[PDB]
Amino acid sequence: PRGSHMNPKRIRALKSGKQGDGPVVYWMSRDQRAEDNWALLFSRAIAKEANVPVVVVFCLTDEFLEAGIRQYEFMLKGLQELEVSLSRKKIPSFFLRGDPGEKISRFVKDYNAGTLVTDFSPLRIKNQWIEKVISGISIPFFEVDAHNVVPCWEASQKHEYAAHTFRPKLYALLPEFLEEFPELEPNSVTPETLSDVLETGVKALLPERALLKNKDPLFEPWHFEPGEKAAKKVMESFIADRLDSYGALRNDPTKNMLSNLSPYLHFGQISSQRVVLEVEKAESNPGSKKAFLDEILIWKEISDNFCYYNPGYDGFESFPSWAKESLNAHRNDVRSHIYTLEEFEAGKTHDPLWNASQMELLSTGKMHGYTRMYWAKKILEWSESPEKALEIAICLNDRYELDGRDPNGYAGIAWSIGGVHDRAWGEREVTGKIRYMSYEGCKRKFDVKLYIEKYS
DNA sequence: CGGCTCGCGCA
DNA sequence: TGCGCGAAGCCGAT
Ligand SMILES: Cc1cc2nc3c(=O)[nH]c(=O)nc-3n(C[C@H](O)[C@H](O)[C@H](O)COP(=O)(O)OP(=O)(O)OC[C@H]3O[C@@H](n4cnc5c(N)ncnc54)[C@H](O)[C@@H]3O)c2cc1C
Repeated sequence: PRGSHMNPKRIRALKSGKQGDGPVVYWMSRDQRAEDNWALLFSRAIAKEANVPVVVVFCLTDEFLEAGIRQYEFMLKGLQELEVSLSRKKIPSFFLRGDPGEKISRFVKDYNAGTLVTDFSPLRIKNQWIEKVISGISIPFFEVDAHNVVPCWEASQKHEYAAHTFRPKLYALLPEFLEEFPELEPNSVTPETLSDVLETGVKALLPERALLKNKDPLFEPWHFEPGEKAAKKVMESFIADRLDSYGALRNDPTKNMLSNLSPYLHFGQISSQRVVLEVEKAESNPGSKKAFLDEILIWKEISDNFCYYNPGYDGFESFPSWAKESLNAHRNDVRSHIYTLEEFEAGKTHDPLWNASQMELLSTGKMHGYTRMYWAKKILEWSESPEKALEIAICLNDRYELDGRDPNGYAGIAWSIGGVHDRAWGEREVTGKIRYMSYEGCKRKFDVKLYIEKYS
């Protein structure tokens, strides 16, 4: 609609209709932040043109029961901060409970909303909620990509087989879509308790908590401070202290040399566009700069591409034909070990390097990026079938990772087990032509003994 | 046809 | 640790 610094390719219409006379409602789901949020900015530009206020509506679902307290507290504390941030901009935030397909349509009718705006997510349940809302509303319904630097429907029109095909496409659109962010103007016009939704939710998740032997929780909640502000300092400390050595030590789990931005990036507490803008300006190691930019741009946004064009992104059917044929041929092969879900969960395998990886996931909620590949590939090696390996890897990833339930997860798991965005390797038993990792290969890359001792 | 985000042998 | 090769199937630039 209008705005000089607003690219119209970031916004697409889910439903046409007659503009209402009420405020513009932003259905915040994925990008939980006030700054550097295209969905909140575009909602504001429309409200300014229509001479109406803009309000933010957030629907708390029953989805937190599937996960644990570690993600629930991380999200809820971030929203408590966001409530204060929007209040200073004179933007009232409403927090609802229940099915978004029923609650959002009721709010748009109760509040007499004029236009509805939401952010983009390629997940299945988001597309289901939007279709339920479309049938219930009569006002226009727009969608804005505030997560990806290049809007997902613009970067490619089909499923990308590999990164070397997606890389030229994305880097060619960077001069257009890589731009600064204008400030969020405060509202000229005017018009549940999160402290209750937090206490009610923790009392429900308390039985499912991950514990020790003498009933002491394994999760250490002091490693990552949640919120928009703390995410800014994590990115600042990375670019100043850790980015120079990122290209050389990103695969060393004994060195805390990663950006640690994924939990904030998953919940939308910081914009990846903002991080790219600051890394692009920083004068650091040219090899390290390109290595990081390939992670936050190519591999992050191609994961949205994978989920957005493959609805069965968490299933065996999404695997490439060569991988499905190979894994099918080795279904009857004898496995060296067979472990259940509970044995993987408690870290009681024969491999101490795998066990230490699970210990890092249970204690900190963020396992080092290199060991995540070794972690998932050994699940496939020591399971009944490729389907049970996929089920277990997704279950443990979504239950204990702060960045779980994310397109980066289902794409990263499909890469590990189904060879998605990968290629074929030497033929083996059980795994077939899926890329193989070994305990001995990690020994010649990093001090395995230190990583094992660090996590029992 | 050339090139893709492991293990392996050898400085 | 850093390099160069090997084993593998397929995209896509023509
Ligand atoms: C088995 C497995 C499961 C995964 N599950 C998840 C998950 O649930 N949630 C999640 O956010 N990521 C997941 N990924 C990707 C990866 O684990 C994380 O992006 C990263 O390890 C988080 O640490 P970091 O942000 O400090 O890494 P950094 O090296 O600092 O990466 C910077 C950013 O680049 C992106 N990125 C990096 N590596 C990848 C990758 N392989 N694929 C896609 N994007 C990437 C992320 O946005 C990340 O925040 C998984 C990877 C594997 C191998």
